[PDB]
Amino acid sequence: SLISKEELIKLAYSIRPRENEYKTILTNLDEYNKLTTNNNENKYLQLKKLNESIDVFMNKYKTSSRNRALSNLKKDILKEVILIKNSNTSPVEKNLHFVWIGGEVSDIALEYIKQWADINAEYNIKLWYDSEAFLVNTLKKAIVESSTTEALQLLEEEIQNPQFDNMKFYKKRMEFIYDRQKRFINYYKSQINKPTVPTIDDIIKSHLVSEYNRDETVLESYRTNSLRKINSNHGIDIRANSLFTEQELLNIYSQELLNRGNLAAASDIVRLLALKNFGGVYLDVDMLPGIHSDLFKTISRPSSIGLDRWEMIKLEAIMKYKKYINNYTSENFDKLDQQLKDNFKLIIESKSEKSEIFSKLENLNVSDLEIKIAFALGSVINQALISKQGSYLTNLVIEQVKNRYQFLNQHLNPAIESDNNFTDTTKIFHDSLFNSATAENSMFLTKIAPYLQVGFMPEARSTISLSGPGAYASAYYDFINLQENTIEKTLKASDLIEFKFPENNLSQLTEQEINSLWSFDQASAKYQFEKYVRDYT
Ligand SMILES: O=c1ccn([C@@H]2O[C@H](COP(=O)(O)OP(=O)(O)O[C@H]3O[C@H](CO)[C@@H](O)[C@H](O)[C@H]3O)[C@@H](O)[C@H]2O)c(=O)[nH]1
Ligand SMILES: [Mn+2]
Repeated sequence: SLISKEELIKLAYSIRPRENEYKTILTNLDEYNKLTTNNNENKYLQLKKLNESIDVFMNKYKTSSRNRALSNLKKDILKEVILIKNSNTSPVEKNLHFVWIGGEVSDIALEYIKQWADINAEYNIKLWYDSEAFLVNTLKKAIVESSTTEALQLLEEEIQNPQFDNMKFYKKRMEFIYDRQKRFINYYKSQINKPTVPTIDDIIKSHLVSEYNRDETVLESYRTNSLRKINSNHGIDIRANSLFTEQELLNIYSQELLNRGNLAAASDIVRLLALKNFGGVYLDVDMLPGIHSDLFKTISRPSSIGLDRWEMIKLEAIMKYKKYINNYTSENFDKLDQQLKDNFKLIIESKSEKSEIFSKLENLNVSDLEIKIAFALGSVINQALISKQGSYLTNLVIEQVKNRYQFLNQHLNPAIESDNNFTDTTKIFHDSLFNSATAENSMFLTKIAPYLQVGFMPEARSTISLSGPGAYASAYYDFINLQENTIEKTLKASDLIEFKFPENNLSQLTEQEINSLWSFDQASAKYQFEKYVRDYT
């Protein structure tokens, strides 16, 4: 709790008379202490009011002696926020949310999911999907593959000189990709409002048949067998469950699903809506349950193996002997000297039930204010989440997302509208975007400039700052500091220990997690490039 009005009166004592702004603080603080309620959101907002009233005074009477004491109070308030969110704690809705959008859900994913299912039978599995978009991944593959061979022919006579920037290939292919997306988006807009009310898949199908020389019956078979498959595996349609409660959110989701073909970004939107509406736990399909914390204590990590690769080896080991996921890599565990391998073999083979190899989630006690998130490399990462339905913070995150898109699209829309090619569209976008740059937004603006390239070029990672981690991180900042609409600052892993997804509940560092599906690094760029050229032989 906070100090009493009376107490504040002693500590901030000044020979001078009470400023009206001080009197207001005094009143907000007293009002807060006497706040007779158990509603967390209510208590938080009153904290917020109090904190704002303090900032006003302080930012007006910069010379006031009261400021020492009032700064102490702003410190106390930060702590109070944590006190509030760490009370009225109860277990999350027992749902496991997964998202697979845009094609057939893979058997591998189904295997990862199965491990969650086994350990946590008391939880409800929801495998979210879009019933109208099973053909999106095909479209993306057809577009990217065509553009690849276009760019290769174009550069056929330069690609193998040593000094050949693989990047010249990527800039050029992106011109072709962008054109092909405008081509598809345009056809789409010519169809979507017909009286025949066609679906996304209907439009994609037509397009592919006529413009990529694909067979319709095969497309249809793939479609129905993707829908068949997902329904048989916990599948639930986002279109049939009022996840999108307003056009704005459907629009954002759609620009990712259709215009960019960024399935991960579309997934970023869905998971927030699903937690908002149903509460529970979100998990990317490449996460696995946490390993029992004490299972492996007896075996000591060699000094030559780093922390992360040790966690990896543990996982490869459990899989070597239990084979819960065929045929899980063992590339790291086979490098172990013998004596070590046998220490793993002994321990793992002794355990009898999957029950006692991985930890059960059990009750995850959270407050209606918070959302918990996993960490990675010093930043939050949204591959794993916990939130009660309708939580304050989850709303903050959703709001951050809408605010970011709004800014993005205000500058992006006209640029696209121009039908310019990629390069010129980018300049129109950038000139606009950067003309509105301030110290406060400059970083954000820098991080979204290469938006159009996300998914097709190396190190285009705008997603982070629209719908991914960045949005969460600023939402935390908002929450923790009783701020609103924060764009400049992001809380990092060292800031968020109170909001961490419990370390013993999650195995990040899975074999599937080792590679991304909306992005790729410069070294796999130099790699995919070669694969491309090698093949083009
Ligand atoms: O064809 C696809 C590809 C991706 N996804 C979704 O995207 C998620 C994550 O994709 P992943 O291959 O694991 O990419 P990452 O590089 O690991 O993605 C990171 O960055 C993304 C963008 O912010 C976030 O959505 C992820 O949670 C975060 O782990 C998946 O679990 C799916 O739900 C699909 O639904 N269909
Ligand atoms: Mn992943």
